[PDB]
Amino acid sequence: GPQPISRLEQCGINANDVKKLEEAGFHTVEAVAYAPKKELINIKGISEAKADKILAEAAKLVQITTGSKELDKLLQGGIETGSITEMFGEFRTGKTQICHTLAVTCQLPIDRGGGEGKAMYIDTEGTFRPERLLAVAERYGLSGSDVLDNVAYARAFNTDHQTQLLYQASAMMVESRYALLIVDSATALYRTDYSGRGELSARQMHLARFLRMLLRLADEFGVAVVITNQVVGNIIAHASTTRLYLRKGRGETRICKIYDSPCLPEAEAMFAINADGVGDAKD
Amino acid sequence: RKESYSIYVYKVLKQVHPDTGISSKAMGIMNSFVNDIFERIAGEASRLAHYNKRSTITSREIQTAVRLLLPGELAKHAVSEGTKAVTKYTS
Amino acid sequence: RSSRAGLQFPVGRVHRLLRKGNYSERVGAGAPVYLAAVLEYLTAEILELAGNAARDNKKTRIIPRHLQLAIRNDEELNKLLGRVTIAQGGVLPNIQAVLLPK
DNA sequence: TGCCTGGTGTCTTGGGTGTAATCCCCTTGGCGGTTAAAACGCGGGGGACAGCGCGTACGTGCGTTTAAGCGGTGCTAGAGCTGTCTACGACCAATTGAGCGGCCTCGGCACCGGGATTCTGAT
DNA sequence: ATCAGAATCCCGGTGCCGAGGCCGCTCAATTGGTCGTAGACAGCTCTAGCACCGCTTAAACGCACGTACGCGCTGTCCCCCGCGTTTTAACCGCCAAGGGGATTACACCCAAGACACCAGGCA
Repeated sequence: GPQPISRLEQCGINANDVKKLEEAGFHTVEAVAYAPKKELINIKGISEAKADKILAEAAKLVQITTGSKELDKLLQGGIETGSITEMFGEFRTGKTQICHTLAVTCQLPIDRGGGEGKAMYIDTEGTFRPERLLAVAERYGLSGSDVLDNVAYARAFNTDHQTQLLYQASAMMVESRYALLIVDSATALYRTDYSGRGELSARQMHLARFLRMLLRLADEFGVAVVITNQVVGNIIAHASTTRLYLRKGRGETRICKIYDSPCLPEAEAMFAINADGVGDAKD
Repeated sequence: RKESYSIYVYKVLKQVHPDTGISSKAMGIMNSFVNDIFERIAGEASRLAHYNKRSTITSREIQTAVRLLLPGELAKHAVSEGTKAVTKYTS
Repeated sequence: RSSRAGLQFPVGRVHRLLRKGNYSERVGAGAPVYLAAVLEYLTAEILELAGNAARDNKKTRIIPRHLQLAIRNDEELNKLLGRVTIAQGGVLPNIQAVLLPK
């Protein structure tokens, strides 16, 4: 966690210099410490000697239910909060529907398979429907209005906007308790933006940074991170903890397969897409 | 192809000693010499430009590099020749 | 890229320094990774030995003296830094045998 | 006058990196002589090395003095940063002449030989 | 001082092969124009380098004295030099061959697309 910069004054930095460091926007001893001298020196009323004293003394101090029961059993009860679970599958498999369902189930009591936290829906595809959220909320008997109140929503127009929303997510997730972060068509902007072959490393780098920010937020807030992937990157293998393959069974009933878990078996479960919900298959 | 300073060394030789020749081995040593001093001066000039956050190597960097690398009278005469050459060239 | 390479030293920064140091017109993707890894390793070897010296001296903080002891007491580091001066390092204790009393 | 029921078929590049086939001449390999250099033996002399004496220069200690160090204060020169803009260097296409590879020849140098001079060591 | 002998230097002759020059060619430097940008200059800030005063005290300094070490001298013996004799292998020249350095010819991956084709008479 953080090591608030207050602790730096006990090292014998005078408090005025700490206030100037806070003015710069450095608020922890960790924050000042792993930065060079010039950042603290550039602050008004701070010399190089005080900065050397600061750096030297600073180094001294520094399960959400899927709502398909059969799928929950496949997952041993639902998504583990604090980790990334990847569901890769074809279009029309219900990925957007699953996102809408989870956006509400996260708000469920933990004893009901929720995280008792607010939800975060980052859309890149325009498919965000508050009315679908209302349907899922009424399914689980949650207030649809409260679902929208526990879902902060923003549509990312590009990869840069996609990463920029993470900055708002990190500061906003501190102020309110969240349990779910949704990124729908998470890989589409990496395909439309990064379309070249020479750009493979570029999309991989942007994705890597995006994933690292995701991991930091997951470890920071203990929330579930849900991203959706269409498989028509090898970087995701190390990053996803649980890989789910989704394929259509005709009508509204979908087949789920586990394609990676270091602990969980490779296995499959059948579920359906119902007006209210993403919910177990009911032949 | 494969470059050397041989013809220029020979022209200079003809300037200072009109009736004197030079062996193949000796010419090889002169070529080694010119390349060596080129590398020393160019390298120092490169560092001079870098230290001062300049992207251009100018005659001033060459001159300073010469002052750093050459001893005493060699340095003074070399500086004189470079300056003279640049002045003759400019007009 | 540092995380991708499993490193602590900054690959991006090393890449930038390679680009702006006028070493070559082009720089491969693996070059700054390799360089960063080497710099990190050597840093680790010197810090390992210097830490050892610091503890031998019952000190918890590494000072230049410990760096000098670490470097000069290690044949290969001593070789690598043969023409290098460590400020405030001092020298290894060493008295020629002929100078000692009989 | 008023009636149904029948399956089975193909064939299609693009971009940007690693491999063997090609090939030729020098690097590697051997033979043969011949001669200069290396190997070996030996005598001896001179140089390394150990021992000894001495005298003087340097280490040690002490009283004096000198200035380095530290701490505060003052100010101004100049390092450092920012803004602007223009000169200057990258870049690019057409031209061409300087520079390089190849060929040829003659003169500087090298090899040989023989006399002169130098130099060394024994007398 | 002298003198003989061994080594080197010098002087001249002959040869030979590499340096110097010439010529074809080709590609790299030059010229002319354009454009972005970098660095030259102005100006402002504010850091730190220089200057100073005063007090303290630890370091420098001058000197006395004793003695350990540098240095000169002497003897010894051993081991390196220098020279004669034998051996050997480096060196010169010539030939064979092959191997690797430089040049030309050859897969693996993701990409999805694309519809056609009517026939057959009885009681």
